[PDB]
Amino acid sequence: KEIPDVLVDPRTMKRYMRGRFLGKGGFAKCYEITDMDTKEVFAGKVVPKSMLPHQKEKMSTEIAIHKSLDNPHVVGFHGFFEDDDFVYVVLEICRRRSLLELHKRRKAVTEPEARYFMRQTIQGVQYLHNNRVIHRDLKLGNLFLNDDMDVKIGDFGLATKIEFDGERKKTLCGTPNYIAPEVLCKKGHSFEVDIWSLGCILYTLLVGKPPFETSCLKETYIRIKKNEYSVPRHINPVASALIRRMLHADPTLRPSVAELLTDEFFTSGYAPMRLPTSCLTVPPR
Ligand SMILES: Nc1ncnc2c1ncn2[C@@H]1O[C@H](COP(=O)(O)OP(=O)(O)O)[C@@H](O)[C@H]1O
Repeated sequence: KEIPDVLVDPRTMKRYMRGRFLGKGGFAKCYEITDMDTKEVFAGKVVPKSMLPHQKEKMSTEIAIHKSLDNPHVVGFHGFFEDDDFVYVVLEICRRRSLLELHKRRKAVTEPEARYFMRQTIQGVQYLHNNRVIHRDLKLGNLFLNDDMDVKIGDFGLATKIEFDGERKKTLCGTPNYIAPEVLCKKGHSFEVDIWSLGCILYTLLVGKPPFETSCLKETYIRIKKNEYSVPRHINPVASALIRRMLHADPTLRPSVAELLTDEFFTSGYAPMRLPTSCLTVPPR
């Protein structure tokens, strides 16, 4: 099979010129796409129908969740369509890869950087929770970056919208390093699983590795359910205090999203409003 050079849909009847390769992942291949008449640039997720009513239901709910979203810290959803072979998701273009690639090249980042990255990310998470959306898959590889180094939360493939007040979800899903203990135990979970994952993100940024990172997958899960981790003594007491709270065994003792923004960690030290593109490879001066 070969993905068409011009992407056309029955609905909008727009044409997208398939350009440069951006990356691949969970049964999807992303390309830089340009509307041939207005010259607007987007990211086009192209997924084969051979990869797909069981898997097709999990994608159609992702689209429905992502479509209803509009926020400066969330990857913009600009439309979806399918021909006879491929499903085309049209997204906001994020040319600065993800926070995972920054992490691999940089290792532990500086304190002001984590303030910037976490703040923008939490502002996105707050928006999601205000609209009753639980992401459930928050990690460095899902926090995308644009040319201005703005964080863009993406991939809502494991996301869920809640309707009634005290709904508790039961699906066991996520990424090993970031999955909340209540999700592994399958007892039931809600909004505070995103706070846990955020705590894993903050730890990883300041320390240089995930808190429950192990060579064995089975061990990692045991560490999480037993709440077995340690923040190194070299980390600022304020940041470690916040990390300990976000990674609490009891979901009800974790800070709310609103409580995160007004934390001492975000109000004490230097918090830059902008980060240069040099942060992708070297520490900022
Ligand atoms: N909105 C986007 N803008 C630019 N590139 C993207 C975007 N979303 C995904 N990509 C590219 O696709 C790769 C994997 O992304 P991911 O979202 O994990 O794939 P999937 O859509 O299968 O979940 C990344 O390396 C990234 O370069």
